[PDB]
Amino acid sequence: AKMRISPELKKLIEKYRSVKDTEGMSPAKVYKLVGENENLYLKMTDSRYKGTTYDVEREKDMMLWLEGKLPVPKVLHFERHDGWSNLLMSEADGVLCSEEYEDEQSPEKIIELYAECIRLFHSIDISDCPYTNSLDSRLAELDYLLNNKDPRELYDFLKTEKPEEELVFSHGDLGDSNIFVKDGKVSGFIDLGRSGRADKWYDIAFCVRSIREDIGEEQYVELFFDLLGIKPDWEKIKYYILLDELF
Amino acid sequence: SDLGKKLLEAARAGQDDEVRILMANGADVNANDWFGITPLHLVVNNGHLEIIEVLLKYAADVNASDKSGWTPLHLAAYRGHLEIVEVLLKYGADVNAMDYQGYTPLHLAAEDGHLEIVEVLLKYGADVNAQDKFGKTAFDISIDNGNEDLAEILQ
Ligand SMILES: Nc1ncnc2c1ncn2[C@@H]1O[C@H](COP(=O)(O)OP(=O)(O)O)[C@@H](O)[C@H]1O
Ligand SMILES: [Mg+2]
Ligand SMILES: [Mg+2]
Repeated sequence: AKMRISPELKKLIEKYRSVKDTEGMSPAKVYKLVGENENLYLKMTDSRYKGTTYDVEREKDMMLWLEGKLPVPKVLHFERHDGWSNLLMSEADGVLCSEEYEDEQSPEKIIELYAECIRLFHSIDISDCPYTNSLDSRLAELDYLLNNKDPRELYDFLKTEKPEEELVFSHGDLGDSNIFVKDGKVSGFIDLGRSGRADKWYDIAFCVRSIREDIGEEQYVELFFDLLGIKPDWEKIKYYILLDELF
Repeated sequence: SDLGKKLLEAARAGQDDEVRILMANGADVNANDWFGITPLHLVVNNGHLEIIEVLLKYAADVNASDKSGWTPLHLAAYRGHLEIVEVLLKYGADVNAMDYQGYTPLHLAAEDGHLEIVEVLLKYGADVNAQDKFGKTAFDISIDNGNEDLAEILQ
């Protein structure tokens, strides 16, 4: 009797065929809405995620702030309905990298796409960026996500020295599942809830990790930094991996 | 960026001076964002003896349990800093506090084999009969170590 979508939004998407995303791994429910002339996407998160980097409302705000700055989907409609946050958006331009490229067996292109991402992020002025990510915000949120185990590794991590931060625009989940490409260039970024101001070594560390477990050769990592035009700080990179490895 | 968050970070980072400044400016001595971890847990984590007594002086709860049931005393035993376990015991630390696997600090020191901490826990009345949740007492962790040291201080 009670719907998780407003009657008004249901009306609006009536003529699209809903196809739930069976890939995706976050707490969000994602549906492709297949239409006659185009496809939309509906992404929804439940109430307990309110105020987190998993709330689609944050995603929605970041998508709106990034317009003109990064290629992202358009926001078509957002609502809260009974504790749920619902975002209807346009389909990203291009082809999700991970599908049609990581299997094209050309590992230098992956590295370069990532370098190109980092470059794009570094050029964005974050003076009025609506969100900021810190060690504290990251920890708090982890606390909450676990509101309802072995502590040794947490305390080992917390004893570790935190590198001083240099804030840039940060994707926060930089990975080919969220990056779209088209005729060479980056054409789209999705999954933006964790995005905002953060230390530059956050995204770079993700890139190093992903190069390491999905390509598996140090010279590729060394190429990555040649592409970036900076030297690695392995201490900083190690730090943010550890952080993200607290499960 | 409030005083609580700044105090947790200064405690976490081991910056004793900043801990003292923040406390003087009104910071909550039992602040805990994330996991029930207080400044006292954090300063114990780091082995920072002097600042521990400043926080007790500011009325820090020596038996505050985090979200794994680990008290500062559990942590001091894990880290194996004799100086720190001694001071926490002096200030009313619960020697038979149990975590969520059912360990007490004696259980944690027996795992790590920190011997002259096990003495101290025992004199402060650390019941050795203590069984963890899956049964296996501190005796059953002498054998994991193959120790004619820990067992041979256990009659
Ligand atoms: N706007 C979009 N355009 C095209 N595909 C999308 C769009 N939004 C989501 N998808 C598809 O759904 C998948 C998961 O959605 P995503 O936003 O990344 O959720 P999650 O936070 O769980 O990773 C994507 O990897 C992609 O395949
Ligand atoms: Mg996500
Ligand atoms: Mg994603």
